[PDB]
Amino acid sequence: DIVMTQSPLSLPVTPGEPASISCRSSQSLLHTNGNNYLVWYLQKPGQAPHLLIYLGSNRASGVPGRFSGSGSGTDFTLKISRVEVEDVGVYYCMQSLQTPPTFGQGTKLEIKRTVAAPSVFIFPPSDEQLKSGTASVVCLLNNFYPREAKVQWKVDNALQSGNSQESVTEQDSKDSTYSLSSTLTLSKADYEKHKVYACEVTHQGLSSPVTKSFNR
Amino acid sequence: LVNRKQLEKMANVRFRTQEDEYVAILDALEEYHNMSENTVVEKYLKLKDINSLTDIYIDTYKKSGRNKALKKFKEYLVTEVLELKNNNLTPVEKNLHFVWIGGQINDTAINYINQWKDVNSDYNVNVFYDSNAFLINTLKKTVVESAINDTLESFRENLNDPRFDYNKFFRKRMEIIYDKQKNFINYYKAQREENPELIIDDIVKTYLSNEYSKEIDELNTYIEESLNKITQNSGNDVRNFEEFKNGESFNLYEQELVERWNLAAASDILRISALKEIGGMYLDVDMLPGIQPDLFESIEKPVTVDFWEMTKLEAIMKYKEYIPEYTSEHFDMLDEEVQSSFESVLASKSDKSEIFSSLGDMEASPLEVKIAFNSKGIINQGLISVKDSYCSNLIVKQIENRYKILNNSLNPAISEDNDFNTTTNTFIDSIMAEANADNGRFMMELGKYLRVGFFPDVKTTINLSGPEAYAAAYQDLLMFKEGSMNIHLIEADLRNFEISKTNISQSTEQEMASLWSFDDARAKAQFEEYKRNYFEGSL
Repeated sequence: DIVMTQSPLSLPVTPGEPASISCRSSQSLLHTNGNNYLVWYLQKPGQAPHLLIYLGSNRASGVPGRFSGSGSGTDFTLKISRVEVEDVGVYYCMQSLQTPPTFGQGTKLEIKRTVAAPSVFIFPPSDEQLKSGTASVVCLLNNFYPREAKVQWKVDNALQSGNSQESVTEQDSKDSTYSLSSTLTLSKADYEKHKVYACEVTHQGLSSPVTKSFNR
Repeated sequence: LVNRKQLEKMANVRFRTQEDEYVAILDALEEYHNMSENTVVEKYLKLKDINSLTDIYIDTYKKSGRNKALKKFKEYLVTEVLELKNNNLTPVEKNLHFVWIGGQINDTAINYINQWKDVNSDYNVNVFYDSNAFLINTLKKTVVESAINDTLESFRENLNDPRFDYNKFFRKRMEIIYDKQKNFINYYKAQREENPELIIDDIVKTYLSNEYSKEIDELNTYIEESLNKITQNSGNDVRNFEEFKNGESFNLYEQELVERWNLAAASDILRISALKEIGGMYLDVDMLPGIQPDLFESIEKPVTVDFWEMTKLEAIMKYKEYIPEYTSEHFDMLDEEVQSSFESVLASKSDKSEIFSSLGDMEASPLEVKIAFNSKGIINQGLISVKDSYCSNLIVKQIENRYKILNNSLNPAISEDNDFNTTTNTFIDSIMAEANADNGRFMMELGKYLRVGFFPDVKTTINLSGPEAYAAAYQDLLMFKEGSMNIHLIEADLRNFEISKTNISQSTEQEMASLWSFDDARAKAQFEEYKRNYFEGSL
């Protein structure tokens, strides 16, 4: 098989600036007919890949003009002349010379936007859940940038560990932010033995840690 | 030209999978139809890319069911080029370009040029000359004269035997001319190196004085009279033509001028560069203005189309006398009722502008160069082009490529410093090893290069710098390529580029004297002349 290798695999770019993605092939994609057999796709989260460039430098009809492909032989580049916030996703190159068609590892384009601190919300367990024995306490961190963030759970001022799980969204295609949920899981019996439930958030955008809490 | 949807239907093949190389054609064709606001040359270049993409497909999928329809699409691309050519015209710059290099211009050329001046007062006129090289004709004439006498003296058999094979004379003389020319070339190359301030006429003057005992005084007078005569007749110096001097054709120009003494080939090279850089109309000095169309339209024509045209000029010149010493031969042998009918029509006119037409405001495609035709096909004695036209570039490149092929085999053969026969065999053998079906006829004519102008029945110049280079450039245009060798275009294709006969009188007395080429009858008549001088001890 032909091995395709892309770089960088993570590409942070300020909107309005250019972005370049490199793709290298383990053997030449230049054909005696003069064409180079290399294609580029963009895969947006939860979608199938979408064809951008074929034959090395042909823009697929309907693809915005800011996308262009160049290169020859074993060395190829996808260039976005001026990146738009909707350009977030994973970019793949693929050789179109032989079967099996083989793909690069994928380059995730990330939009470098201004820092935004999370807005924090906390949700107590509902009676509809508690009647079957489990208590989920949910802490929401909404619309922040830097994706890096830390959530610590306190129960009657006692720091928790081992009983929470986080999930983070993909970067928003309009405002370039992330959101995060942290879910604390207790038995109903343990839940009703304590009063203060607090989610404590640290993030680059917060001059001090922010805490949201409730009493049962 | 078909749009994308129409090509999709035309090239639809049952059960054919779509190919990237096919979609590339479709995308490019759609881009073409969105180019309404681009220049004609940009549109041609897009058609060229569409043709190249179609060829890539056909070469990649040799057994594709699409290929029949795609070859028809390629025909449609050619038709669109002609549509572009015919529907987008721009003004032709009002310049008339003549060329007189390598010696003094003679009065008959001036008198012809003056006819164009007199009926085109809105046109600028250039007569390009080379201020460094007035002595080339003298050098060639002197060397050839001496080679003739050397050849006759060399014979160890009886010269005036009436059955003498005079081709023995031309073969031997060629061996001697080649040696003399080689000697001068080596002297010139050495002198140029040793003193880069010397111009050609400096080196020729010294060479002629030392080698042929010519008087430097008479050569200086000749140069001064030549310069004074040309600069009183719209002369413009090649040596100030910076675009020409700095391009890849200047060394080919000087190869012909200085090494081969072929002023016709040098003028071939210069004329199309002049046209490309300035625009206008190039004319050989034996061409005359078009005759006013309605002038002799009441006189019915009795011989041929060319003969009727020739006697039109002879009539004009007998009864108006614009050019003295113009012939009446083909006129002086007509019936009186029509001969005097010519005198009668001309008596009704008093101004030259009722005899000769004017060029006026002309326009042409930025793609094209228009060329004169005669009974034998295209001929570069007249050319029309807007400045920097696409074809003028294709023609310049055709000449440069043909010289590259020539010189790649010629220069190594000459470098061995062998005699003429040995050099020729090495050169021909090198040429033949690069011959194929596409270029064979051209390569065959290239093999005679060293004989040009010293030997009968040699057609090399026409294939190198002359009309074949134009036909090949037109083929380059219509077939979206460069480097055409063998010509597939038929006369109908080439006639897309004709200059209208209304704009030039080609059947002139001087033109006829210029197409009596180096025949076999000419070679025999020349030998008779040389023998006569030889048996009186003159040159």
